[PDB]
Amino acid sequence: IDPFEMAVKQLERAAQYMDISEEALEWLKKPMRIVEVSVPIEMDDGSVKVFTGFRVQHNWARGPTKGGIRWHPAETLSTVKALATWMTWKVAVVDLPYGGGKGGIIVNPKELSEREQERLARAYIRAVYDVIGPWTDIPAPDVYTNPKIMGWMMDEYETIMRRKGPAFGVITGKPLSIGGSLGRGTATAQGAIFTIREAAKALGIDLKGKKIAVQGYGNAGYYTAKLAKEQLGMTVVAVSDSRGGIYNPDGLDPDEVLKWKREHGSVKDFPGATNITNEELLELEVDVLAPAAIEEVITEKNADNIKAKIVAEVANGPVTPEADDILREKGILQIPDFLCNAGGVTVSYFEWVQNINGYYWTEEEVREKLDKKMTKAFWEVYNTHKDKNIHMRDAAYVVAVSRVYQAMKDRGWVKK
Ligand SMILES: NC(=O)c1ccc[n+]([C@@H]2O[C@H](COP(=O)([O-])OP(=O)(O)OC[C@H]3O[C@@H](n4cnc5c(N)ncnc54)[C@H](OP(=O)(O)O)[C@@H]3O)[C@@H](O)[C@H]2O)c1
Repeated sequence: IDPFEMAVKQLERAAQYMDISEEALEWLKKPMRIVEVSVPIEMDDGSVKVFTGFRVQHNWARGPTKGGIRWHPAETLSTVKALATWMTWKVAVVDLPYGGGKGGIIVNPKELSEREQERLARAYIRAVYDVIGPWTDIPAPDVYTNPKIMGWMMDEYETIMRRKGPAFGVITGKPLSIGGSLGRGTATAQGAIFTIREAAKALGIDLKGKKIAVQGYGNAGYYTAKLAKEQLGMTVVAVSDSRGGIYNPDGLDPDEVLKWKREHGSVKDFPGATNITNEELLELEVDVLAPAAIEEVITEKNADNIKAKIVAEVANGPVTPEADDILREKGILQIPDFLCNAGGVTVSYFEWVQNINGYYWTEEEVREKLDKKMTKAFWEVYNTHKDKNIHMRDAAYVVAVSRVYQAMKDRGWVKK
């Protein structure tokens, strides 16, 4: 439907800037495997309710597919397919031995108890075992899922497999007690910080004391601001939640901001900070802007008023292509949406390697490897940007699709 068709259109506009055969493009349009299963569970009242589960493996040319699991009641097969297609490019732009995967269940978990959630996870694993595995398909954290759900899923997969192989490696995002890896919580934020640092280095901007404006103050936004001020030493001037936002030229420490949000339910009315809306934060003149909220915050209506030199979009496409072009012609170095939030998938890959090899790393080693991976990926995208005279998002799409197409050619899937 709409999401899958929009993803296909994105793939088309990406391909029309690179030399790819038509048959390979057609192969990339259609995902390899779609698995729609019935997930039966018994509720606390004793009645048996069955939900609809989707597992979409878009491609596995580069390696075993990787993909998050979303227990959203509005999840659709088209949405899962589009998300798997996006995951393919997200894992390809970072040079991981992964294909694109995605999972979901049509269910609202707000009405499910802990026992019901455990039963749902266990039954979903029982249903999708034959099309997943450590070397076939790796489920991952996503919207409305917490690491305890993945703990239950890994337990069920280990029970079914009879512990023949590396069960811990079947899924990622597991609790640190069993097969977990450090830096999982700050993964996306740390990747965003590394991308911002690389963008500043490319532009020659020294970030000591510079200005960062972050829209959306979830866990990802708070970690982004905190790690920015810690490593990059930048001055946070404005942070906003889903309700409102605050502004302070002096500098905001995210610790007390998160404390205020936890106490009063929002970051509004911060001591010494002027209360402003999302639009004022977006239009605020800063050195770098980071949208970490619900997607489609920057559109062609409000693109010409953006003044930040670097835009790092953490969310899944919060800036429209028209706004992308407007920012590009304004001399603003943007960051692709799937490139910025690729820290989470990179750290999930790290955890998968830790589980597969049976050796677990420390915070420092994971951070250094993530730094290297993000630096290399961003530099590759920037080199493609400079050479092809195209957009950052288009450059990342070209890199990802070129890698996937080369993998398909090497496997013999496509002869041209
Ligand atoms: N996405 C992720 O990967 C992620 C994110 C955060 C944490 N974690 C992991 O999970 C652990 C933290 O636990 P959690 O995030 O699963 O949440 P949790 O500790 O399971 O939260 C307990 C639940 O009870 C409610 N609650 C909490 N305090 C309460 C109080 N004082 N009075 C009444 N109700 C209360 C909350 O409802 P409300 O939700 O309505 O407040 C919450 O959903 C951490 O160790 C971390 O590693 C993972």
